[PDB]
Amino acid sequence: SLYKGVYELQTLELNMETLNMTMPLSCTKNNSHHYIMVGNETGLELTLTNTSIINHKFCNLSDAHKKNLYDHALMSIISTFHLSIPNFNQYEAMSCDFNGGKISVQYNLSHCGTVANGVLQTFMRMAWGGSYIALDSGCGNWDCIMTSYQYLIIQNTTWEDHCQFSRPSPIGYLGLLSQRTRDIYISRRLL
Amino acid sequence: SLYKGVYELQTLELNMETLNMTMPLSCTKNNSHHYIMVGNETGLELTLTNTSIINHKFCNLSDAHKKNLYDHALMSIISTFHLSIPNFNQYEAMSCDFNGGKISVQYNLSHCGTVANGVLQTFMRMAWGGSYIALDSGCGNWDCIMTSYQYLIIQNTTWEDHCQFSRPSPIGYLGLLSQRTRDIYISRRLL
Amino acid sequence: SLYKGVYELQTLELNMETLNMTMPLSCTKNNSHHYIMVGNETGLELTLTNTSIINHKFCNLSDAHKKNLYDHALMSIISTFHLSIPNFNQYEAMSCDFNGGKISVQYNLSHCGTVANGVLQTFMRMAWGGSYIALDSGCGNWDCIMTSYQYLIIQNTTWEDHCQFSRPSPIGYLGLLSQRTRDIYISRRLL
Amino acid sequence: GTFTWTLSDSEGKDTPGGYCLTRWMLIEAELKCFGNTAVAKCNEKHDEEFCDMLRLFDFNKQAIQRLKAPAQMSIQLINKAVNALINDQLIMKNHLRDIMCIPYCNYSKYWYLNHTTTGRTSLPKCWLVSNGSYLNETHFSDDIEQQADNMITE
Amino acid sequence: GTFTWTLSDSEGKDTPGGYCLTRWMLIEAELKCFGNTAVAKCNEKHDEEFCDMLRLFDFNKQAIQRLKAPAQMSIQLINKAVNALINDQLIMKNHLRDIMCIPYCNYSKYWYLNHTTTGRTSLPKCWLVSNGSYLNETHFSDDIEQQADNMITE
Amino acid sequence: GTFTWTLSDSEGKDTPGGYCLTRWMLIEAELKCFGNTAVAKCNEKHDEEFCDMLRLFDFNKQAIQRLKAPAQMSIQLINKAVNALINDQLIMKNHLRDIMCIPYCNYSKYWYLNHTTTGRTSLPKCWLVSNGSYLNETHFSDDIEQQADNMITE
Ligand SMILES: *[C@@H]1O[C@H](CO)[C@@H](O[C@@H]2O[C@H](CO)[C@@H](O[C@@H]3O[C@H](CO[C@H]4O[C@H](CO)[C@@H](O)[C@H](O)[C@@H]4O)[C@@H](O)[C@H](O[C@H]4O[C@H](CO)[C@@H](O)[C@H](O)[C@@H]4O[C@H]4O[C@H](CO)[C@@H](O)[C@H](O)[C@@H]4O)[C@@H]3O)[C@H](O)[C@H]2NC(C)=O)[C@H](O)[C@H]1NC(C)=O
Ligand SMILES: *[C@@H]1O[C@H](CO)[C@@H](O[C@@H]2O[C@H](CO)[C@@H](O[C@@H]3O[C@H](CO)[C@@H](O)[C@H](O[C@H]4O[C@H](CO)[C@@H](O)[C@H](O)[C@@H]4O[C@H]4O[C@H](CO)[C@@H](O)[C@H](O)[C@@H]4O)[C@@H]3O)[C@H](O)[C@H]2NC(C)=O)[C@H](O)[C@H]1NC(C)=O
Ligand SMILES: *[C@@H]1O[C@H](CO)[C@@H](O[C@@H]2O[C@H](CO)[C@@H](O[C@@H]3O[C@H](CO)[C@@H](O)[C@H](O[C@H]4O[C@H](CO)[C@@H](O)[C@H](O)[C@@H]4O)[C@@H]3O)[C@H](O)[C@H]2NC(C)=O)[C@H](O)[C@H]1NC(C)=O
Ligand SMILES: *[C@@H]1O[C@H](CO[C@@H]2O[C@@H](C)[C@@H](O)[C@@H](O)[C@@H]2O)[C@@H](O[C@@H]2O[C@H](CO)[C@@H](O[C@@H]3O[C@H](CO)[C@@H](O)[C@H](O)[C@@H]3O)[C@H](O)[C@H]2NC(C)=O)[C@H](O)[C@H]1NC(C)=O
Ligand SMILES: *[C@@H]1O[C@H](CO)[C@@H](O[C@@H]2O[C@H](CO)[C@@H](O[C@@H]3O[C@H](CO)[C@@H](O)[C@H](O)[C@@H]3O)[C@H](O)[C@H]2NC(C)=O)[C@H](O)[C@H]1NC(C)=O
Ligand SMILES: *[C@@H]1O[C@H](CO)[C@@H](O[C@@H]2O[C@H](CO)[C@@H](O[C@@H]3O[C@H](CO)[C@@H](O)[C@H](O)[C@@H]3O)[C@H](O)[C@H]2NC(C)=O)[C@H](O)[C@H]1NC(C)=O
Ligand SMILES: *[C@@H]1O[C@H](CO)[C@@H](O[C@@H]2O[C@H](CO)[C@@H](O[C@@H]3O[C@H](CO)[C@@H](O)[C@H](O)[C@@H]3O)[C@H](O)[C@H]2NC(C)=O)[C@H](O)[C@H]1NC(C)=O
Ligand SMILES: *[C@@H]1O[C@H](CO)[C@@H](O[C@@H]2O[C@H](CO)[C@@H](O)[C@H](O)[C@H]2NC(C)=O)[C@H](O)[C@H]1NC(C)=O
Ligand SMILES: *[C@@H]1O[C@H](CO)[C@@H](O[C@@H]2O[C@H](CO)[C@@H](O)[C@H](O)[C@H]2NC(C)=O)[C@H](O)[C@H]1NC(C)=O
Ligand SMILES: *[C@@H]1O[C@H](CO)[C@@H](O[C@@H]2O[C@H](CO)[C@@H](O)[C@H](O)[C@H]2NC(C)=O)[C@H](O)[C@H]1NC(C)=O
Ligand SMILES: *[C@@H]1O[C@H](CO)[C@@H](O[C@@H]2O[C@H](CO)[C@@H](O)[C@H](O)[C@H]2NC(C)=O)[C@H](O)[C@H]1NC(C)=O
Ligand SMILES: *[C@@H]1O[C@H](CO)[C@@H](O[C@@H]2O[C@H](CO)[C@@H](O)[C@H](O)[C@H]2NC(C)=O)[C@H](O)[C@H]1NC(C)=O
Ligand SMILES: *[C@@H]1O[C@H](CO)[C@@H](O[C@@H]2O[C@H](CO)[C@@H](O)[C@H](O)[C@H]2NC(C)=O)[C@H](O)[C@H]1NC(C)=O
Ligand SMILES: *[C@@H]1O[C@H](CO)[C@@H](O[C@@H]2O[C@H](CO)[C@@H](O)[C@H](O)[C@H]2NC(C)=O)[C@H](O)[C@H]1NC(C)=O
Ligand SMILES: *[C@@H]1O[C@H](CO)[C@@H](O[C@@H]2O[C@H](CO)[C@@H](O)[C@H](O)[C@H]2NC(C)=O)[C@H](O)[C@H]1NC(C)=O
Ligand SMILES: *[C@@H]1O[C@H](CO)[C@@H](O[C@@H]2O[C@H](CO)[C@@H](O)[C@H](O)[C@H]2NC(C)=O)[C@H](O)[C@H]1NC(C)=O
Ligand SMILES: *[C@@H]1O[C@H](CO)[C@@H](O)[C@H](O)[C@H]1NC(C)=O
Ligand SMILES: *[C@@H]1O[C@H](CO)[C@@H](O)[C@H](O)[C@H]1NC(C)=O
Repeated sequence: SLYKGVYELQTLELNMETLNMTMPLSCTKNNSHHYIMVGNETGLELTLTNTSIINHKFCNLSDAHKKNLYDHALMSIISTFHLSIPNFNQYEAMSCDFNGGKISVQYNLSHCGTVANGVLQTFMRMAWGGSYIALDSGCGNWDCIMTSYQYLIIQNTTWEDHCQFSRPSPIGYLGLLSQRTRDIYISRRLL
Repeated sequence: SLYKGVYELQTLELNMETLNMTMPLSCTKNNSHHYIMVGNETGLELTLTNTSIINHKFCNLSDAHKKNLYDHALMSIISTFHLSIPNFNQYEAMSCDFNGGKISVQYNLSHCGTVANGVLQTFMRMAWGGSYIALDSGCGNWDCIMTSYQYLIIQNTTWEDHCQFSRPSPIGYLGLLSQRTRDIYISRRLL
Repeated sequence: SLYKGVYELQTLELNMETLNMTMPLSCTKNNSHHYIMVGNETGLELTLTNTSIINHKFCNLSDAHKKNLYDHALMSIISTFHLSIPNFNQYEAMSCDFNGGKISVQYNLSHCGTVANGVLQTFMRMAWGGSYIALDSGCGNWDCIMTSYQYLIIQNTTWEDHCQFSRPSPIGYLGLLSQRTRDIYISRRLL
Repeated sequence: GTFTWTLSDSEGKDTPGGYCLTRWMLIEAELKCFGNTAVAKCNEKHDEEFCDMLRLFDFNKQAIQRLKAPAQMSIQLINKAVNALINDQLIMKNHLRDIMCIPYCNYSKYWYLNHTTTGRTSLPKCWLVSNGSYLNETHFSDDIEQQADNMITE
Repeated sequence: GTFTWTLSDSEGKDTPGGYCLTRWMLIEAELKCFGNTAVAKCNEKHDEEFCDMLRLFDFNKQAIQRLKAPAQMSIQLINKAVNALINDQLIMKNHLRDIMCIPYCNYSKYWYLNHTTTGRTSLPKCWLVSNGSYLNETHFSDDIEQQADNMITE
Repeated sequence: GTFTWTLSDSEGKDTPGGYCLTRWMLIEAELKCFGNTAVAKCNEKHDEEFCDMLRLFDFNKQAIQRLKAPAQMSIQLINKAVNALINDQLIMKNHLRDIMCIPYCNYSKYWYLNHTTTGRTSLPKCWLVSNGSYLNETHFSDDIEQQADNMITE
């Protein structure tokens, strides 16, 4: 339009794909598949499914750290994810498998105020654009956010065009960087 | 009071009780008893006392997390309190008892730069309004605080009007949210 | 040097020795020896060297905390240093010996994405005043920050007129306070 | 970071701005409305306790209005949002002033000037305390005078 | 703390200031430049998503130009300087508005006024979104009118 | 989120504001006083290293003056107060400028324009370094011209 006779309304749309070489870019393909791309070769696929891939309660983080073999950026993202979960107290909910250097994590999401809510809050914040469709309501419900899916599976993946619902954006990860270790519980006298 | 002929000095006082449904509100009953009300139903009672109630040196936070009977808001407040203690290095000072979802923490507090000083330093910030009376010196000392009382006991309690000396205020709790994990010592090489 | 006729350019320079009573002060003697002076009596000696002092792979932090024979200021600085290391995942790389209350930490620095990188970045931000001379390249290289020395040794020491090369400054330590626990991996499901 | 929460008001008022503390947000139990000019300072000022409390009260109102209440009371929302609502280092300043024996603000009491005829008011500034006693007005009368000059400047 | 990273795009222009988004920084658009008068507001204002995005893009440019790349990508640098570049509590505000069913900025689309003859433009403000649907221009037409009045005032 | 510490050095002066750095606070220099108009900028500016150092020095003075020192020195006080005294992200800016081989401030040396007759001074800006070499005065002469224009405007 034309406001005050001389001023025309004009618009931008930032291409945040160009931030890929410095930043993680998070975005959504469909309601059950979301991605965090780190560069043009690596990323994490977050997936809400009823199909579990880990049938054990182990999560051998110390052995993985001792062996290395993993991408440090992806492990940093996983650490930011886990430390941003509010009120995590059921360790058996989270299992994982870092054998061979890969990254595979599984949060067991099986009426609110529970660990599934804490996992889902950090999930939707991590992928801010396009996570509302994954939720049952998508709005108006925070303390009892919930999805019908039973497992959140985070797996390392290679780069491909995945943002068919939302554009790539670092805003969710950059927001959650301040959330790390902010709403965790003490498990020891000496942390 | 009329200033410059036309401007009248007026005052207002904020009723912070209305903030109870969104955040904790802390207030003082007397020298020993302080309270952190959560909602209109729950809260913590912080008593400076000569008498112990736990009498052992176990704090099974992990089993309490497994059972998951406690109140999550109260446990988060306990975590915020403990992680705000600077230079805590004596696990024997803190004893706990979380039977059946109970919360019952005890700090042993038995001349500068000791665990009693750090615990009291965080205690004057958890309940900021009106906790100065608990100390022998209201002000001028920060690194060498003492109390004649020998134990700080934090226990879950029901709601009741305890705000006899100071009004409800979230300012202490909201202030200490940034204090968390800021003066804690390392206990592991991989935290 | 007059500007616009009547405005004379003049110069100021701050003396940050006087801040010693309230905060640490970091500064450099030569390319290998760097210092963090807390007061006028105690401080830390950060030495890049090829001579190892600790032959074992222990850092008995818990025993040191229980005995409580150390300077709380110096152990606080050590905790700030270690928690600021980005992506520390080799517990064997760091050894300590706190027997008798002393402090003697040894980081084994023996490319991008390594323990030496994280230790050296935190070393630079801790000794930001004049530590740039400790590298092969002064600037233009951050991820692959490599120094020819094999060990970084942090030992408690007394006060002397140490830093010839750079002036005392709290800016490095004060900068690293916000970096604590900011980029650190998770070693266990409950922190 | 820095505070960013914007105060949602101005429905039914004569100007598009300002903020009104209702009968529930005040010990005196009387409505108090502040105009656009005073409340607009809260967008920029970093050392006003009243603005931080005003943002907290507005966020409490919006949170009870727009978010579903859980069955059990939870405080995750304020735990994440506090840095967006308030300057915690202002609380740190007030705590520091307290430990050093300097008069400080405990966020209870505030004072403002009010023009007798027009009803225009300044942004409320906090009434400081020292060891459980509110400062007498004479302890900061010149500050009040300075505020009057600002009201005469606008 | 507060954002501090400064935008350096002064060379080869008629005024030492402003900033230019290249065709790579924009979706389906060419080089578009903003003057010193608009970009200088970014040094002071704490609630502009576009200024945060400008700092992010400028830091990306300077980081690729002035730092040796690693063999494999690492995100240590952004984890180290995000608070220097942006206001994370602005992101917190937008998330709070998202969960409250208020329109919010997803940092994608922005709008500005542009004088037809002189070419002077305002600072781009964010086009708010709600449940995947961008707000029409009619939803915030009074904001556009106020921006035009501000442009005529200066 | 933002610094809040206020400088109180008003006693025994010709104006209620300003701040004076004593001989012990400076290296081989006598006592230097800065007026209200220059020091008052520190309340608003977020990218001024000298203002951060003024807050640090004032806090050091007040701490050693009002708080009883321990027998063995503590560090908890600065570890709390630093976010209220300084912008740590300004330090982060300077460190970022250091690693990318841009000139940066190491918080040591500062420059200001002093009016010869009246004695009015600018807010000191930091003298940047690069690899240990201070920039010559010619490297930022246009900044000095801009500052001179700024105080001619005042
Ligand atoms: C920010 O950036 C600037 C520029 O990069 C940087 O400035 C440099 O600061 C350092 C540290 O102060 C300066 O180093 C000092 O330089 C003087 C002069 O050196 C020349 O002249 C002496 C004459 O004796 C020669 O010996 C020397 O070789 C040079 O030719 C030295 O005198 C200083 O040494 C004394 O002080 C040191 C620290 O106190 C002592 O460790 C040293 O032993 C010396 O002390 C002796 O003399 C004292 C005299 O007062 C006496 O009191 C002592 O008891 C003892 O006898 C020191 O080397 C360097 O020159 C500065 N460079 C510039 C360009 O200004 C800042 O360091 C940096 N700041 C921060 C915070 O990062
Ligand atoms: C900031 O600083 C100021 C100044 O130092 C503090 O102001 C003081 O605050 C205290 C606490 O509110 C106040 O003491 C009250 O005085 C009242 C009059 O004597 C008392 O009635 C009141 O006790 C009653 O209220 C309590 C809380 O409701 C109850 O626990 C108690 O049982 C009493 O109950 C009576 O009153 C309630 C209503 O309040 C009623 O429902 C009951 O039925 C019953 O009638 C307190 O003793 C001081 O008078 C204040 N002093 C000044 C100068 O203002 C302020 O608290 C500080 N604020 C913070 C947040 O730190
Ligand atoms: C912020 O909000 C807006 C509105 O809610 C949102 O805009 C949407 O972005 C998505 C993601 O790009 C758009 O989806 C595209 O739609 C076109 C339709 O023609 C498709 O062709 C696109 O698919 C192609 O490109 C994809 C990505 O490269 C490929 O994966 C795909 O296979 C195709 O090649 C894509 O689906 C959507 O149309 C817009 N909607 C609007 C109203 O603009 C934006 O995502 C949000 N931004 C952020 C950063 O959150
Ligand atoms: C917290 O409490 C648990 C046990 O919980 C207690 O007993 C349960 C049956 C329930 O009734 C609970 O309500 C009750 O509190 C402690 O678990 C113990 O952990 C230790 C190791 O820290 C175990 O010792 C090990 O045992 C294995 C073999 O099982 C050996 O191979 C190891 O070498 C080592 O000896 C101990 O067996 C285990 N006990 C139980 C009952 O599980 C837990 O230590 C305790 N934590 C704290 C902080 O107090
Ligand atoms: C990740 O980000 C980088 C940008 O940081 C993207 O690479 C950039 O791609 C653009 C083209 O889309 C390059 O611009 C043009 O390059 C051509 C030559 O190929 C040149 O003739 C044009 O004048 C213009 O410069 C840009 O230079 C390039 N930059 C870098 C740093 O590589 C990359 O495409 C992005 N990858 C992903 C997976 O998103
Ligand atoms: C959301 O998007 C993802 C990815 O586009 C969808 O998952 C994909 O589903 C298809 C069809 O089931 C899979 O194709 C199949 O792959 C197997 C193994 O390669 C092959 O043997 C089959 O013949 C077929 O090609 C595809 O691999 C799979 N990809 C991923 C990433 O899982 C998902 O179904 C979509 N969900 C929704 C809700 O739309
Ligand atoms: C993720 O969590 C869910 C919920 O805890 C797990 O499913 C649960 O698995 C247990 C153990 O098998 C089930 O209890 C079982 O009940 C049957 C009788 O119904 C009994 O025969 C078994 O011996 C056992 O007691 C529980 O009912 C079941 N609940 C649900 C919702 O499925 C699931 O196994 C977990 N997944 C992973 C990967 O850890
Ligand atoms: C997830 O990461 C793993 C480990 O890096 C990838 O598997 C590796 O792929 C490379 C490709 O050159 C092989 O050389 C390695 O031997 C593989 N490792 C193992 C343990 O099999 C895996 O491809 C990644 N996942 C996806 C979906 O891309
Ligand atoms: C907690 O705060 C709530 C919300 O402000 C208070 O509930 C209000 O109480 C007044 C007085 O009884 C009622 O008129 C309002 O309608 C209530 N508002 C709502 C939204 O329910 C409540 O009184 C406070 N509780 C306590 C124990 O102080
Ligand atoms: C502060 O008030 C509490 C609550 O009234 C006092 O604790 C009570 O003390 C009486 C003394 O006869 C006991 O009978 C009650 O059982 C106590 N109640 C609780 C809940 O512990 C306490 O003594 C007061 N403290 C001071 C210093 O006056
Ligand atoms: C709190 O700590 C004090 C100090 O350690 C304990 O008192 C000590 O108890 C031991 C064991 O009985 C005695 O040998 C010491 O002589 C006591 N010391 C002092 C100074 O009295 C006290 O028992 C602890 N309280 C609890 C409940 O564990
Ligand atoms: C019980 O609490 C009292 C205060 O009510 C403690 O205070 C001591 O009081 C005696 C009186 O003779 C003084 O000599 C001590 O110096 C006081 N102690 C302190 C630490 O200041 C008293 O210690 C407690 N009694 C016990 C644990 O038996
Ligand atoms: C502290 O919490 C415990 C556990 O929730 C409370 O005890 C419970 O009280 C409820 C009623 O409020 C009963 O239905 C439960 O059966 C109790 N649980 C157990 C395990 O006994 C306890 O009352 C709280 N303490 C105080 C002082 O209020
Ligand atoms: C640490 O800082 C203190 C406080 O500024 C310095 O003490 C000053 O020392 C000078 C030189 O001797 C005296 O003129 C001042 O009066 C002292 N001030 C005070 C408050 O005591 C001290 O010099 C500094 N320490 C070191 C080792 O430089
Ligand atoms: C520091 O790390 C280096 C590198 O791993 C260690 O040196 C190795 O020592 C083992 C001992 O079995 C030798 O087999 C390797 O060949 C050595 N490698 C190199 C590159 O020299 C060294 O022992 C470690 N130092 C300490 C004090 O723990
Ligand atoms: C590092 O600290 C240790 C421990 O404080 C110092 O050694 C102590 O020195 C004091 C001097 O008064 C003696 O009383 C202690 O007995 C010593 N302890 C031990 C375990 O030897 C040591 O001197 C400090 N190091 C340096 C280089 O100053
Ligand atoms: C505070 O006031 C009380 C009287 O209510 C007095 O006994 C006490 O000494 C005062 N403390 C200080 C710090 O002045
Ligand atoms: C800094 O100066 C030294 C000589 O004093 C030089 O060797 C070094 O190369 C310079 N810095 C860089 C990064 O080139």
